[PDB]
Amino acid sequence: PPDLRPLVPLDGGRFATSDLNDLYRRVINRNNRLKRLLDLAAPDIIVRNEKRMLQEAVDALLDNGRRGRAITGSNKRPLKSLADMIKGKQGRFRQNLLGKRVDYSGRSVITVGPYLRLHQCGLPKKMALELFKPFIYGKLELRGLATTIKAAKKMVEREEAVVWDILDEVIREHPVLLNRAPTLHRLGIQAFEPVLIEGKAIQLHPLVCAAYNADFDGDQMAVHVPLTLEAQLEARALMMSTNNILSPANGEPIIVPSQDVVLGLYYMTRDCVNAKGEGMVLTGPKEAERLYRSGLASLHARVKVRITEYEKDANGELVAKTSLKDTTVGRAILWMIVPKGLPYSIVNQALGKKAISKMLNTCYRILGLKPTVIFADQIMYTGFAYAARSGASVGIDDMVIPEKKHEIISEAEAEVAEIQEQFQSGLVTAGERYNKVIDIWAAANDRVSKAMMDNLQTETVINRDGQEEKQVSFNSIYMMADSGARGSAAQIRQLAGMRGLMAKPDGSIIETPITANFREGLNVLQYFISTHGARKGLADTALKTANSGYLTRRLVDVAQDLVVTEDDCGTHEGIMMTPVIEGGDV
Amino acid sequence: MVYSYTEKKRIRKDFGKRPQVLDVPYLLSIQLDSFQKFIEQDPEGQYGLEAAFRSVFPIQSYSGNSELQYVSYRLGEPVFDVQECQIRGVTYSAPLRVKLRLVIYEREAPEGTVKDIKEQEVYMGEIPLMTDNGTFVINGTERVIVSQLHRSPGVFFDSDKGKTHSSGKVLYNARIIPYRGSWLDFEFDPKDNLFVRIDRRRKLPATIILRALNYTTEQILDLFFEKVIFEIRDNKLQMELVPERLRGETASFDIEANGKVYVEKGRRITARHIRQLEKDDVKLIEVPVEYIAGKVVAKDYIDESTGELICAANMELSLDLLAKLSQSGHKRIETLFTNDLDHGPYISETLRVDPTNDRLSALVEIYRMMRPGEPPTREAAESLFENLFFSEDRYDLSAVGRMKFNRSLLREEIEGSGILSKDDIIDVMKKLIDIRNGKGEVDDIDHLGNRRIRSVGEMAENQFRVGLVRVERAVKERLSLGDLDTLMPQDMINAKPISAAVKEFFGSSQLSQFMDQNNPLSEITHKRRISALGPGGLTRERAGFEVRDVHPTHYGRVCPIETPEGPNIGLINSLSVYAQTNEYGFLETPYRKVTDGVVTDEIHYLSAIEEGNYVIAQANSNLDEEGHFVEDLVTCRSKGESSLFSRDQVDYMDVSTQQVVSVGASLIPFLEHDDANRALMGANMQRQAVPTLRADKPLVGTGMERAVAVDSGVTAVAKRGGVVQYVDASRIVIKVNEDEMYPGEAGIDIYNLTKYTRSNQNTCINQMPCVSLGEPVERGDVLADGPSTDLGELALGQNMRVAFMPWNGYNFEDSILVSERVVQEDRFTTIHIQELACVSRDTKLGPEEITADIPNVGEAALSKLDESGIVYIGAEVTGGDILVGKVTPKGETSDVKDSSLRVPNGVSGTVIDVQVFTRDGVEKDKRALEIEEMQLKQAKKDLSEELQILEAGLFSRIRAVLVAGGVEAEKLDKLPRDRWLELGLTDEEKQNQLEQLAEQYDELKHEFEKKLEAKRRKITQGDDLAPGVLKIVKVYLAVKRRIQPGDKMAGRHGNKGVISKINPIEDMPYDENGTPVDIVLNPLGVPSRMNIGQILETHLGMAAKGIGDKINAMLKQQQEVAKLREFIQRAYDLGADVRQKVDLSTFSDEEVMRLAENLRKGMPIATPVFDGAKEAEIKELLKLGDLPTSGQIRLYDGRTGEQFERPVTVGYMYMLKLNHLVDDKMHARSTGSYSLVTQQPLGGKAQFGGQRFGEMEVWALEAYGAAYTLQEMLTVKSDDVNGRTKMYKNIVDGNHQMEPGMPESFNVLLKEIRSLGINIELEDE
Amino acid sequence: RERMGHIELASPTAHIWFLKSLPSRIGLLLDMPLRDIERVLYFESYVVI
DNA sequence: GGAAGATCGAAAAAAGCACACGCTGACCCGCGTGGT
DNA sequence: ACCACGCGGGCGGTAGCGTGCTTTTTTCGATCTTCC
RNA sequence: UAUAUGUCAGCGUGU
Ligand SMILES: [Mg+2]
Repeated sequence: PPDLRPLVPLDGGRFATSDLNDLYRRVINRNNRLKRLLDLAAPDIIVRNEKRMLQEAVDALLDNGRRGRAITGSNKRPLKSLADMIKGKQGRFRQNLLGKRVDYSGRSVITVGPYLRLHQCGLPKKMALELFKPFIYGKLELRGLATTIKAAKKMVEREEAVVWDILDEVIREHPVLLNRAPTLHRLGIQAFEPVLIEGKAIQLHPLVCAAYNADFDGDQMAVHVPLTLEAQLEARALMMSTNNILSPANGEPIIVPSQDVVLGLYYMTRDCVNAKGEGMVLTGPKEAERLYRSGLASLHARVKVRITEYEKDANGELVAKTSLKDTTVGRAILWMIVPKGLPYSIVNQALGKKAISKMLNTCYRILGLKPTVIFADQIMYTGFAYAARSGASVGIDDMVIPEKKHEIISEAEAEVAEIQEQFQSGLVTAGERYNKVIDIWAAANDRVSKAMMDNLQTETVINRDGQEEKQVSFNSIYMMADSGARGSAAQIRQLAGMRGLMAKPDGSIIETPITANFREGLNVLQYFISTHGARKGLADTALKTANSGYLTRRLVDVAQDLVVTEDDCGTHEGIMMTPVIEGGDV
Repeated sequence: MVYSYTEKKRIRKDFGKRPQVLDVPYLLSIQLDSFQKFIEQDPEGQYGLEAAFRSVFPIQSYSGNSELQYVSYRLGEPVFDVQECQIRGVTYSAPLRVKLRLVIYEREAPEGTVKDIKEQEVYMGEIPLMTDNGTFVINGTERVIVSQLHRSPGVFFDSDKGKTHSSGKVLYNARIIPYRGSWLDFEFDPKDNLFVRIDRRRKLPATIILRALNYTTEQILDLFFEKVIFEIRDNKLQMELVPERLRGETASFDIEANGKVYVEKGRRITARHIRQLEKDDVKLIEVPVEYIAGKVVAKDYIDESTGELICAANMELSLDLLAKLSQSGHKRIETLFTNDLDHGPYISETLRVDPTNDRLSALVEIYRMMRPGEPPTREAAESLFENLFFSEDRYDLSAVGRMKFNRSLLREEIEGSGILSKDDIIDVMKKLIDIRNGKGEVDDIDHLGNRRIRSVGEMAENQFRVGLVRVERAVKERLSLGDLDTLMPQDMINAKPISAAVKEFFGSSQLSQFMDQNNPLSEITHKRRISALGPGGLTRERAGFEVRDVHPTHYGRVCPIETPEGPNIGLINSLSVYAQTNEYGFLETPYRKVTDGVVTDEIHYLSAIEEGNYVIAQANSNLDEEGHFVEDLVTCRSKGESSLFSRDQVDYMDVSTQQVVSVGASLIPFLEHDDANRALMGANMQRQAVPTLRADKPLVGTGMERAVAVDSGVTAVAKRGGVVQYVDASRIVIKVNEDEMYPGEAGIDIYNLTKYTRSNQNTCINQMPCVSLGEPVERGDVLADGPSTDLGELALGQNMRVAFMPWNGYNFEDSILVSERVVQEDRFTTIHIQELACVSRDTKLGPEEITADIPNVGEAALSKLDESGIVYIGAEVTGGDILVGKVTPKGETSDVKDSSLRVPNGVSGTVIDVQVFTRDGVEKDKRALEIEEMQLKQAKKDLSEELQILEAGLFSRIRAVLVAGGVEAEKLDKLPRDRWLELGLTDEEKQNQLEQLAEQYDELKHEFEKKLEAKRRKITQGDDLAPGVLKIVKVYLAVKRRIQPGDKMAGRHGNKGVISKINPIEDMPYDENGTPVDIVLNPLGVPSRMNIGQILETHLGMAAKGIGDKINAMLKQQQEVAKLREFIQRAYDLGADVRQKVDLSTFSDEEVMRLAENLRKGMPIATPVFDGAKEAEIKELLKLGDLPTSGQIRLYDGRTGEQFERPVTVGYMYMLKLNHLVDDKMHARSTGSYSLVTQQPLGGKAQFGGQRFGEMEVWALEAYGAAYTLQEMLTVKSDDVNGRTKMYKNIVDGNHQMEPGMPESFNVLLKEIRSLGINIELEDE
Repeated sequence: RERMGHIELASPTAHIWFLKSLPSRIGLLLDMPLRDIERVLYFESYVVI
């Protein structure tokens, strides 16, 4: 039909060229020439050539490049035949049927909203005004501010005061679907309650970022507006952020503090052996908060406070127990946001990432879902606030280099020089000499890392009653490493110890390791050596995406039609599961 | 040392310790020098257009007793200047006129001489000319042709790593790759058979190509094998023995000679027995007949008595065969020395498998392999074989190809014929066989010594040669059949193919691309780029892993960290700072020669191949002022590996510490403290920073900013020294010194700065003067600052007071907290210029007129339009406003439809420029006349300034002449100067001198009038456009984009983020002095992403700002210049044995005051890429000011006023604003336009469109229940038109219910399938 | 968007989808090689009905 | 002991190569040939 | 005698579409070997 | 909601 192969108007009298129209014109011309040749009783050669050329034209129309060279148009390129526009990634099946562009949708960059709740997101006023235009029109017509659709359009274009109130009314409980561009798994699109904000960037809850695999480095997100009541109810009940708390892949939780909440809770829940207002007795957590805010006590002061903890009996009733507990001011303050059903043992320790995750798991197991959500929101708020209050910072003096690094390096160099002398003497051949050199350098790196960790973990010494005492260090780098916020043993080792051995692009280990810290200066040779591994990793990451996407598409296709359609087969068959062991490990 | 005038204004403090021995070369030379090898006249050719002309010409006429020859070529002067071509949109190009000579010889005489010669000069198209900045001007746009990293022509020996055979056996192959011709391949079969392939076709036995070379079987065995002679004498079966031939083989019989049993049967021959054999020098060893049966005869043996051959060449011997040959009367036989490992019988097996037996059979087989359809013919096969590899026109191994071919085969000569030869193929086969045996090793494909760089000149020459052969075919066709009596050389050729080919190459190519204009660094990086893609190169999808790796040969030639991140990683690289190309195109790097343990200052440029032989010491090698390394063991690199070496074994040393990084990577301070991935991210992100309206120098730099700014053409560099005669915001006039004045010259240089010109990335290009009136200048001194430049130094971002601390989760992952003071000061505000074009064409019904009268528009809309129908300059137009009024004739069936250009929805700005291009023959409107008038006014102003200075000089001369005789100087000033000319003196030589001066003045006036007339003619010349279009009107809109949440900012150390909140000033943390911080950054990014360089830069910037604050405080107290001199000298003298020495004693008091005024905002510090400041130096600089050495101060919370419990790292960091603006990234649509075929919402933000709900989102919805949501996304919101209407009506009516309906995409698919012979339908049963 | 049309070919023409989509339906049903099909179809040789 | 079925290996062909977004360039034309 | 439809559109060359991807399917030519 | 007229290539950005 002509409308499926339209002639798109252009500037002036020009018209857009369509490959199908050219193919049809060529076929028609060939057919007409063949008809006029047959009517004129042309010789056999001419009619045979005309028939062959008509067959070739029909073949090109049906499938251009299937046989021979594809017919090219005015653009020096093969034309798009009927088969070319139905198959492939750009065909109708994969471009306009399985996926398609939708209305009531927008796209914008994402910033961080710390004040938002787990079920809320920040939507700019302009985006919400554009997306919810028909709802605003309907509400304006119902309330009588406008009499026709044109009047409502003019009023929303002029952005009158009543328009903002209408927009606030229509988005009270209307969920919006936020989705990131790579939708790897189910949690890539989630429903949130919109909150009107200024600015031009969508505000996203931090706790869901790990679910979205999204960072605030320039990432963008798309928003969709459900229309019918059924879609809104599915968004509220199935795709809401609060409903998605466990990963469908393995059942692990997906809402965990990542960077600043963990650091804040770790700093707040810590003890100093000699701090301000140590050893005093407090009536409760409220007194501890009052003392900390008034400046009369420190957040790490070891005190005794009266804690009332509620526990669930067999019948499920909450029974209170009040007792004096030896704790810190920060732990007592944090106890305020803990719900009643939880015990005090969760907060009476240095709260790292694992500790916070375990406390959230216990809260979910004991109480339920809504108390868990409220607890998570309160945890995020408290962590952010006390991380801001702490004022932790990283400086060039925080990466302490051990004084024994030079001695260890010199000993390793002496050992490898002795090995080289032995090789020159001829007692040891190249392969075993290389192996011994690698082993010596690995041992030296391990010794340097151990010495640096020993120096860093307990560097701080505190004078208690005139006596020196060793305590866990308050170094910012060490605090970040220990709390689990960011960084690991390997990265801290690279920062404060030697970088260790490096590998060639083929995989062979280089004899001379990088004995320079990141705090110190890496010379040209060491940087060039590290660039091999850096480029190898970056190239692997760049090339992995296409293979991963193809595999995911194939798996989705092969398992697209499998759904649960029954309750019980009654089958007595099954598979026998045993622990997996291969000669040393379970 | 001494400092230039522009450098003395603000001297950057340099912390570099290692003295520099070689200055940084010109960055764009690689782009320029190559073009200098393409258009320059070459007396011996081998380069440029001369090489192509000599390769094509002379041209025969199929033995037509006539030809045409090429004499010389000349490039004419371009019609328009570079600025003129940019303004008018034409291509900056120059004509090429070639001298041709058609010679016709006498007929009927094969040896007859010339009967006629016709010489002429013919124009053969216009070729583009590269500007002074290494860029081309094509269609008014600046394009850059990046260099291509490809595989050098020659022979390469490789082998699969035991993969295809699936048995661990390596199949060696050798590939001959010509510049032009057919690729040749030799491969080893798993059964140890040599096969030959041409153009990757079906394999054939290798001996076929030898037979086709007129080689007999005996000759082949002689060439590829060693002969062992067996001679029967006195019934003992003796043979000539070479001891080495019996190494590693078990003795089947007893080896006894001269009565001594050397070896007995059953025991393998040992090396000691071989040594004893050569001690006794035995040549005849008794051999039993059983040993013969395992030998292959070498040459044919034919019985003389019977006349028939007993045995041919190359087959296994047998007992009957040896008996027959023994009884035939032959006493001598020759066999092939075949060993199990040293000398395999590959050639013999290949001959056995070879079906051909003669040269003609081999030629027939080759022809039937190449062209199976055509039956073989003797002449056809001969011609095909000759044209395959032995034809100059068809096959051409380049000079570099021949050099590599000879080098790989260990040939002393490096020159030879382009075509192949029998000796070359024989040597290649022998080397491949030796490699298979074990001698030698395969080549490295990714080795930088086997990879060539093709620049603009080489590709341009290749395209010109292609066009030359294209026109030569037609020239031959026309000349052979036409009449030779009246054949002018001009009409025989056609410039159309040459022009089309050159335009196709320069305009539409994979390597000729739009030049990035985000910043000068972007242009520098783009010009110095090497891409492995393009024609005759790798592809993005099929690149692989090995190509993208960092080869050890990349040291000093290719930057390891500067490369795009994404699909094209490792395929696009940046040239190193000191890297340069050889004569053959291979990359080479400088080194300093070490002789007798001292490091000399002589510089040798070593290539990748030749640098492996020597031992190159590391750049970071400590010297003792005597050129001797202090350490006994120096870490050097000998053969692609780093190891310790004795101090006397070194041969070369690195010229500089920046030799390993590129220009972009060398601009990052403290790069050695940053991770390689983070350094790569920072280097990539640096060239994406949009310029700001105010340029701010980097407080912490590397000292390479000056070179980058000067080398790029953004800034205005004085051509000659002098004084600033006239300064202005738009132009500068410099009165040059008399030393540099040319004879008969006015003596003024005029620089016209570009003011608010749209760039290729819709950014603002603005030049601001940096000199004052009367200020002396010198050659090479910057007169105006281009975009992102500050006093001749590159300035990408701004210095922000940053504090590293978490702040209420507003910098949670990567977010950035920005104070309101940054917004108020307009520091990060950018200017974006967008061009909108409206063209009036000539339709079939009628032309399109651009008039101010438009139907169905109100008077308010036409208020902004002028009488000519074009928007006024300076008018502020919002979205939907009308800019240019145009009417298009309606159908035949008012009669005019509105096709006026309108501002796109959501786009605002101020009209700053309107450009009208009118085709010749079309009457110009008022706006075009006004533009031409203003251009003529500017040209007349310049010419009038020149005429005024020249006339003043001439009038001074005439006054001096007249005063000598007249002596009326007291009254001469009373009358005006013109009346001096009409005054006459008494009759002597003075009157003649006055007449000569008057006629010179008249001639000067006439010449200036002629120049003005020529400029007016050039200005008023009609513009050339595409056929069918009459007029073009372009309107430029300028928008000031301010910073806001969602905008993407970054640093130089790979740290990036988006603004999360614009907090009020009072909420920012403040120090004891109450100064708030500007930016708050999350410390959590530092540990995981290992970039301590940003922390060190923060500390150094804090120290620099402390020094600047001290200088400002001393300036505000009106202190004497002595205190300022002492303090600045103390600041500059800080450090440990730094190479930079600044003596303020030589500086004048005014110069010291100017330097202090420049430094009052902070002292710039130069930190080299690998020779930067140490921690101790930073602490000393911090102690110089009143700042703590720890780098952390005490901060108070703005909101609560409570001191933070721990010190926080505060300082000054250079932050950049990337070209990712949130307001340019928004989009929102409820309902809009729909597509035609699919009836789906459109795509993109320029046209109102919706987001794409792709396959992954559909799968995610299917993972949930989401049935109704998916149905409404697939039908109601996208395709179902009735569903769309009903849903909209229901929502307006307050009912949230939908009707699914039938999507139109499925109907379109059904019709598409039905268009074929396949019937598809829906069944209602 | 729905109404279609037809073109009356002067001579019969083979369908490529049933021609060069392996296995060749014409060749498989006629039990004779695909190259023979291509040769007889594109007017280069004769075949006996 | 020779025709026919089974096997091996090289060659030719076909199909595949993640998602989202942004920008620019082209959407004539040149021979040729009968109609006039 | 000049000109407007028209049509197919490939460069280069005694044609054939190749030079740095991987996997699967089909086809044919050479070799073997089974057996009546 | 139906508005004024969108299709192909090449290049680039973020996962
Ligand atoms: Mg990101």
